[PDB]
Amino acid sequence: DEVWVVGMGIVMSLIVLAIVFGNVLVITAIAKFERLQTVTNYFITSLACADLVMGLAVVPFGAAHILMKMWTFGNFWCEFWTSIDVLCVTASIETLCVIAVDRYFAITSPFKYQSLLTKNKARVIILMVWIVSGLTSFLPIQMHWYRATHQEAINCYAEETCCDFFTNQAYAIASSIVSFYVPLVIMVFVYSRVFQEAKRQLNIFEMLRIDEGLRLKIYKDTEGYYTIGIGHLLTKSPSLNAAKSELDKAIGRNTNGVITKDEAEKLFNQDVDAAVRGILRNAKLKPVYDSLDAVRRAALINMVFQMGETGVAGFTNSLRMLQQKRWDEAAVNLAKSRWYNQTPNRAKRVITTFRTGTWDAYKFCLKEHKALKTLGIIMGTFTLCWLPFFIVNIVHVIQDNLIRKEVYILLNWIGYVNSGFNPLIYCRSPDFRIAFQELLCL
Ligand SMILES: CC(C)CCC[C@@H](C)[C@H]1CC[C@H]2[C@@H]3CC=C4C[C@@H](O)CC[C@]4(C)[C@H]3CC[C@]12C
Ligand SMILES: CC(C)CCC[C@@H](C)[C@H]1CC[C@H]2[C@@H]3CC=C4C[C@@H](O)CC[C@]4(C)[C@H]3CC[C@]12C
Ligand SMILES: CC(C)CCC[C@@H](C)[C@H]1CC[C@H]2[C@@H]3CC=C4C[C@@H](O)CC[C@]4(C)[C@H]3CC[C@]12C
Ligand SMILES: OC[C@H]1O[C@H](O[C@H]2[C@H](O)[C@@H](O)[C@H](O)O[C@@H]2CO)[C@H](O)[C@@H](O)[C@@H]1O
Ligand SMILES: CC(C)NC[C@H](O)COc1cccc2[nH]c3ccccc3c12
Ligand SMILES: *C(=O)CCCCCCCCCCCCCCC
Repeated sequence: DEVWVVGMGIVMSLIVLAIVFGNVLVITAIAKFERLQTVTNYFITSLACADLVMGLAVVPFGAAHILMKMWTFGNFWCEFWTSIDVLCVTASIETLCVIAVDRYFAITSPFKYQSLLTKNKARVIILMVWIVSGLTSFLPIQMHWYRATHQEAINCYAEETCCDFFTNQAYAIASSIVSFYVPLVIMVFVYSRVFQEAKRQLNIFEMLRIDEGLRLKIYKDTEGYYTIGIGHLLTKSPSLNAAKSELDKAIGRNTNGVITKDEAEKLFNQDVDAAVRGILRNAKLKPVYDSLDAVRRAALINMVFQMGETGVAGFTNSLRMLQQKRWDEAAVNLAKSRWYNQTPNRAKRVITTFRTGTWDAYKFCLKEHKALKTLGIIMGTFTLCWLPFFIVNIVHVIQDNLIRKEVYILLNWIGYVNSGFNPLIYCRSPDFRIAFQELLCL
């Protein structure tokens, strides 16, 4: 009975420590490491502050209120505490929604992924998020617009040891729509469009960038030959200066061995052009290529990049099956090669691409697309943690008392606890993971 309290107390204490520790760690990492000082990370910091305030100002007193079974901090702080609670939750979803809109413009911009905002404009957007969240959280609570007019509530308001958030229905509806449902619907809609855009960037360049790798500096390939970019061969000569000469002549400037990503892409589109002409001159590949759709043609080119036309022309049975659209059987045969034996992962992705005729095997391979999934995970987690709570606010406007007080409280704590997850979700990033382990003396 009572020993349960201590044990429940220690648990809630660890929840508070978890929220404060992890969010402190996120703030410190972005504030300390110049590498992590990006526009997105400024909004993340804003998100981390809302969760930090939840962990220090909201969760500790909510815990105490439950364990003591009464409010001991008085009416002033009950109303203040209540205001911070609503503020932090409102600012969180408003920020998440700003991240979605920012990522949408970043990913659709011709200067792709750079936010259209400067660091200073981002601070103003953040400041404006906290002002708007305050205007929508503190005003109604401090102006007493939220309060119900029935006696049980009136008693609780006057009662210094009672801190139950009894509200009128109009507030229950209006506040929950404006603070939560509006920015949630926008976030979800806009960030689903971010994924569609991200998916739509997948193409042969990205495919070979994932499968072969883009190298900005001259390197020796497996045969010892000087190569650059996505396996672009410069010369078979052992003279480096001979490679550099060919590189400069190809790129159109003094490179000194180093090229930009966009120049690697220029060379790659030429190599692709060359591969296709070669395929169309090869009696055994031409019929196959001719019959394939655009995505499977990228598959074939991918293989020609890796093994040359001859190597690929030797897949006589697989080529015939591909020509007939017998995809699974083609895949059975292709999986039985020295190719799949040597580069299984790459082969897996190309064969699967021959199976589906979509780019699905290349989803979330690129660091930037992985980063977009991380953000999507932050958003989805927040949604799943708070949605039940906010559904019950509206359900109680329709028919009150349908769901027990203890269930409603538990759904609120699922919301609270969410303030501890984002720091763990950021361990998906290699940059945060590196940042953290430095900060924790590893
Ligand atoms: C009243 C309660 C909530 C206060 C407890 C706050 C705790 C979580 C604080 C107090 C001291 C803090 C640590 C002090 C120093 C460092 C080293 C730093 O480079 C990374 C963060 C880290 C490891 C801090 C993490 C958060 C920390 C442990
Ligand atoms: C509001 C009360 C009850 C709880 C304590 C509030 C604390 C957690 C808030 C108030 C002001 C906040 C700071 C405001 C500005 C910055 C600059 C930024 O580059 C790193 C975070 C940092 C340094 C914030 C850390 C958290 C902070 C100190
Ligand atoms: C009334 C009390 C309890 C509410 C707490 C409000 C605090 C936490 C709010 C008010 C203004 C907010 C800051 C406004 C602007 C920035 C700039 C950005 O680069 C980091 C976050 C940061 C620094 C915000 C963090 C949270 C913040 C400090
Ligand atoms: O065979 C056509 C392409 O070959 C090179 O790129 C290859 C490279 O030969 C090989 O060592 C490596 O395993 O794969 C890369 C591409 O994945 C050429 O220099 C390309 O320009 C040719 O199109
Ligand atoms: C213990 C209680 C006070 N906790 C409040 C929730 O954590 C967060 O609640 C909200 C956040 C944002 C907007 C909101 N509108 C509401 C209407 C009724 C109840 C809560 C909210 C609410
Ligand atoms: C390496 O970077 C990690 C070493 C940092 C250790 C710092 C020691 C912190 C002491 C914690 C005590 C504060 C507890 C406050 C409770 C209210």
